[PDB]
Amino acid sequence: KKVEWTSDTVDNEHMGRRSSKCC
Amino acid sequence: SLNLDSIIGRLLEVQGSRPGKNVQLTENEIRGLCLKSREIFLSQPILLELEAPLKICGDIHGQYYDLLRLFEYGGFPPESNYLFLGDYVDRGKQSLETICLLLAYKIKYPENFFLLRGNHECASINRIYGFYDECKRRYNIKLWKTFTDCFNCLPIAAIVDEKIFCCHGGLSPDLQSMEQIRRIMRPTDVPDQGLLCDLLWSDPDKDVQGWGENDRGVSFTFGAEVVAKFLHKHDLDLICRAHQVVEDGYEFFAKRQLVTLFSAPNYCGEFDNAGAMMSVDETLMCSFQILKPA
Ligand SMILES: [Zn+2]
Ligand SMILES: [Zn+2]
Repeated sequence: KKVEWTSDTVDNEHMGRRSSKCC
Repeated sequence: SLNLDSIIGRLLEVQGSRPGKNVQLTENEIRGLCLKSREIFLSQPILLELEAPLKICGDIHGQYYDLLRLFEYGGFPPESNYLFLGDYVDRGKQSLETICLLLAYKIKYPENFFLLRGNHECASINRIYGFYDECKRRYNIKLWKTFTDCFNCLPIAAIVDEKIFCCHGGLSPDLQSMEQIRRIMRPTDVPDQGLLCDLLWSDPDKDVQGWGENDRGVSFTFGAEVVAKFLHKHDLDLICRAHQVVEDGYEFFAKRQLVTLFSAPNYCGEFDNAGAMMSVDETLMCSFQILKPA
């Protein structure tokens, strides 16, 4: 098979979303 | 004999209640959960081979009421198959209720419910970040050590339909073949360096090319081309990981070749992040369900 994504799923790799590690 | 259904029923009684309401099982009930789930973990592979459809969840960190909400959206077992990526304890207010429900569902549905090891399922970490203190206050030290003996037998990674590689942290520079994972003997502690450590601790980083030093002080970071060579070498479509809090609950990396899942909204009473759960149908078509803070 192959992993595909539903039409409503947004790709947020380059949209400047915040991330963090420890608290 | 372990009255599983009574344990599960009392754990679910607080579903819809003043969030923070404790469920105080007996010491022998919790120990029974640990001893039975430990048996199941050792009877199943350390590298799980799962098959869709299922739902994948990231860190919970003791946010029991957020965990109960995930089940409301995705369906309480056995309505849906579940794969959790680790980090069930620490930080949150209710690690005990969280891990007890998950272990009870593991015992109840041992073929449709799966738990991976996170970096907090490790005595040297959860002694410090909250789980030990919760055990001391609500039970005793011996029960925490029983939990450790159970955590030391959790599986480390899963592959869904030979195409999705799942673990808590990420890739290792010492991971050449999946056999190195299958070779690890249980019970084991998490080493301070090496393959098992990296699988639970490493992070992807958009500003690193090969392997960089990790901000956490443990393990490594890895770049987008490490992901590509790994997926190509092992005939995979996607790496599914957790371990990192992400604003949207999910976050893609390296052109949707890797996704980070985090399932605890407003992590640490901070951040204002959301939680996400990834649904995979039998075609390996994938979607996200978002759990907003409450
Ligand atoms: Zn983690
Ligand atoms: Zn975590």
